[PDB]
Formats: sequence, structure tokens, C-alpha cells
Amino acid sequence: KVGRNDPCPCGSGKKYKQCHGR
Ligand SMILES: [Zn+2]
Repeated sequence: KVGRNDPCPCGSGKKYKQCHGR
């Protein structure tokens, strides 16, 4: 589990909930 509130690990710029996270 990751802190969706943190910039996606992919390194795109958007947070999980905004990127891969969702
Ligand atoms: Zn991503």
C-alpha cells in the first residue's frame, strides 16, 4: 500500500489517486 497523497512512484508528476493509484 502507498500513500496516494504522494506523487506517483512512476515519476510523472501526479499523485497516485490522480495517476496509477486510480
Ligand atoms: Zn503514475
